[PDB]
Amino acid sequence: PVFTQDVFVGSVEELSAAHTLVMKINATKISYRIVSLEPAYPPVFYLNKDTGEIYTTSVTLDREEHSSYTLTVEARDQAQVQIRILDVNDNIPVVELEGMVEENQVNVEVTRIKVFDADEIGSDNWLANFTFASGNEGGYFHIETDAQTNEGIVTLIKEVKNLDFSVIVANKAAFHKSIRSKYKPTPIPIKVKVK
Amino acid sequence: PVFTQDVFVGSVEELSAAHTLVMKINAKISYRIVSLEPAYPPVFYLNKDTGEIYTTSVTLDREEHSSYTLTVEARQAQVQIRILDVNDNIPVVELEGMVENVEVTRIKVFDADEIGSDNWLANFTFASGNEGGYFHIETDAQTNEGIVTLIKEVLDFSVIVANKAAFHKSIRSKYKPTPIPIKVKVK
Amino acid sequence: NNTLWTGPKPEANCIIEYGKQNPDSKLTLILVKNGGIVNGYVTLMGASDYVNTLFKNKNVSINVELYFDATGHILPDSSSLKTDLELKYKSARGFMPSTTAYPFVTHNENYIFGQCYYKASDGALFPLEVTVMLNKRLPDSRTSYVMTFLWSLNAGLAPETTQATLITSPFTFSYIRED
Amino acid sequence: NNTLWTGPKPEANCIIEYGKQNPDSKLTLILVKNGGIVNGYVTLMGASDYVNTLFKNKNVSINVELYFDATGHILPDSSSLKTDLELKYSARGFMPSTTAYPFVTHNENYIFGQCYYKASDGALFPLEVTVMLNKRLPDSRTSYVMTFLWSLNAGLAPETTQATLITSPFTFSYIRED
Amino acid sequence: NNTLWTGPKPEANCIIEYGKQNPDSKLTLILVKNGGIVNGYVTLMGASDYVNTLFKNKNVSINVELYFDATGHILPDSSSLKTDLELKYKSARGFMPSTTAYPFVLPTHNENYIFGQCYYKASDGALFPLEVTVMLNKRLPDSRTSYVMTFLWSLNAGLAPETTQATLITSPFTFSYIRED
Repeated sequence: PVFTQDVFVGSVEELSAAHTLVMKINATKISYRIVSLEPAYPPVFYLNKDTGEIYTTSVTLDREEHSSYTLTVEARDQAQVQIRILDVNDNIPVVELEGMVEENQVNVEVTRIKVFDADEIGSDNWLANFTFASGNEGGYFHIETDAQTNEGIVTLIKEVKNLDFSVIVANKAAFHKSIRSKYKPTPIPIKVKVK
Repeated sequence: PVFTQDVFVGSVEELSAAHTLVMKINAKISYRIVSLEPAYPPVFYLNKDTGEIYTTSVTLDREEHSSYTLTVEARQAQVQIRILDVNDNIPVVELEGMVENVEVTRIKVFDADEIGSDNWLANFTFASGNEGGYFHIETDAQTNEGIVTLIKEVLDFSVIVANKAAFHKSIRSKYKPTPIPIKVKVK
Repeated sequence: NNTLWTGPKPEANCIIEYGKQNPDSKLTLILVKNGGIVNGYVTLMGASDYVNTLFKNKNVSINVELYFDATGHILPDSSSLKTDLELKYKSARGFMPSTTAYPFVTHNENYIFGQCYYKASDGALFPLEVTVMLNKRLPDSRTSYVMTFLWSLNAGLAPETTQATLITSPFTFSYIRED
Repeated sequence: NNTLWTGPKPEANCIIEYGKQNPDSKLTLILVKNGGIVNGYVTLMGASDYVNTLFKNKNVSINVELYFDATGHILPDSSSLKTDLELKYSARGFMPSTTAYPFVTHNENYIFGQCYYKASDGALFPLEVTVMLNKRLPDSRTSYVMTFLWSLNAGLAPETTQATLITSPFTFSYIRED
Repeated sequence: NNTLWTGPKPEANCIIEYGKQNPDSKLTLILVKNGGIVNGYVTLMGASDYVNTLFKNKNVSINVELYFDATGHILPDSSSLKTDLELKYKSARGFMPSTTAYPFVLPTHNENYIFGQCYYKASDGALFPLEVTVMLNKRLPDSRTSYVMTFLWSLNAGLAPETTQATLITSPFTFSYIRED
């Protein structure tokens, strides 16, 4: 009848398949019933009333529209469950250029490209990775991702005319199966003048 | 050989299906369309016995032509058909504001429908960042601008833009909502 | 015999410009009985000038309607196919869609959607959205079965500039038949 | 006899409400013999409040699983069809092949198609359907496995009200067992 | 008996990489006669290294020809299926595509094509859409043959579907044509 804990902390992943096991709550014949969710209008979780298991159901999840769930159950003959949705990679990083170099300058900053990725801030699914397309053949520029606010800062390598180029955007971790084979690489260029 | 009126009017929906009744002209009379002012597509088919203008197998578009003036003889007269716009053409946004109830930003957009109507007004929602309660929206209708105003005096957020009314049955189930970021600065 | 023909290469028997009095487009339509369903084959070839100058536009909806009777022959006065459908080796109610699973009457369990492709003359490939509507309606009192076809096309770039012939990819589909 | 019906227009015989004992959604499934293959016709109509209010949400994955035994009569205890199929007038020949779709990776047990959902005002939403043949085993008394998966992700909601979940008729063809 | 087989899961019989005599892929092709048409079932499976290293690129095309003869068998000297097709319960003039609906032309012509779509489920579960262009007669290789049936799978992806080597299996494609009585 009575329960064994008060905070059953578990997790499940974003955009997962239906009827994956979130967690298995436990209590010391019993029958299980959810009495409240934190969002009332989307029914997202299912309580298996036989063995005390939490499943996802036919409508799947999204972490970006609602990040963490808190839901109270009660068994008959209350206690709180705190479910955090683990973020998987989804929607493509989008890009919003000019810069100036000089004669024989070494390792100087040209541009700091901004990028709005709509994923979880801090993780490997928001950190952008910028790869070159055409213009950096002879070893001219290097790219780093500053992880303070996701800045694709470029810098010089050699010491150097209108040598403009282009960069291609991706996340640091690879894409999901639900977003790849729709991601088309559009290389948005970068213009730079020597002086 | 004699009509009843001189200037006919009518209204047909933009992007409607074929064989819909546009208007019913009147004057056995064999009704005979002889000229259109936009002449290269035959968009209107006149049923010769009854004078019912129908939309044939090629469909219309308001954004190319909003008024078709066609002259018809009943064996002369004018026919002036106007097009009622439905809501295709998803809006597009061409965005930084610093604070210290002061308005922050001004968001200028560009629709493509009839200017003034409720298929032109950009209605601005909230996507990720107003859970602190900092921005209230305002749709400046007379020039279609997304004004925001402060709520709680003291961070960035994003806006999902849509029209005032719901979209058409064709451009929905293709519209992917892309969030658009606004960066607010504070001193 | 279990094949309702139209012709492997038929002549002009279908009108597309609504209001002509001579047929101007060929329509190939093959129905075959298969167990409890009917498999279908349908394509459309424009064989005039106006139908061949349809795809210079960017939004085109081509409608082709068929109205059978209780026996199962096309009434050509009110249909849009101006030639009866003939058998192969020899009552032809067995190829008609069922009024138990697609009843007359909203009620959008009648439609069957799908796709074909138009191969443009410059190597381009455009998708055409095919809507095959079953019974759904009664135009007359003597009409007992309805089957309509619709080729919708919306495209940004214009498909053709000069006049080529109109030819669509074949379409295959299946429906529950009347016994 | 060359048809496995469900009825032309049945009552509810599937279960999508995960944890109900009574059926709440109808589906029409017709399998016909044709030479070396079997043609298949399938559509799914909702018949309760939870099934009709699925498509107020963006992402919805409907899953219908069928477990035929050694003969071919559907086990109504572990499947999702709670009513077995009937002939038009055993039923081993309609079941899929085991030397073409073997058990256990092994991505040859799938047939990928596409169907449509006519919305409340009508907007032609594309549903991606996946027919997984056998590939798995619940226990040691089921012999053949079939699974339909109707997946939908969308830009906006299909409908903000409850109308009916009626999907388009999907057609397929698989290799049959002798 | 109304089924032109190839095998439910046969050995390697098809050949891509023209310039080779080792059969390097498997091809299940089932053509079932039905009324006045022929339904089909096409499945291409990888069975060697060169077919499996194709999808490391992004704009690829896999071509298969079937040049029949005057009576309905496959000429192995010119086609790309070096194994004759069989019946189910053993003349195959009935399963050939029709020459009065798909006629032979000689100099464009576009009334004897079939378009379709299949899918490639990758190594991590990502569906890639492949286009299928089933071309009936349209052409003639030489004077020995009498019917032509070609298949072609094109893919123009955005990224690479694979990096290592896996068995290139396509989704089964279904189609129908008019037969020659």
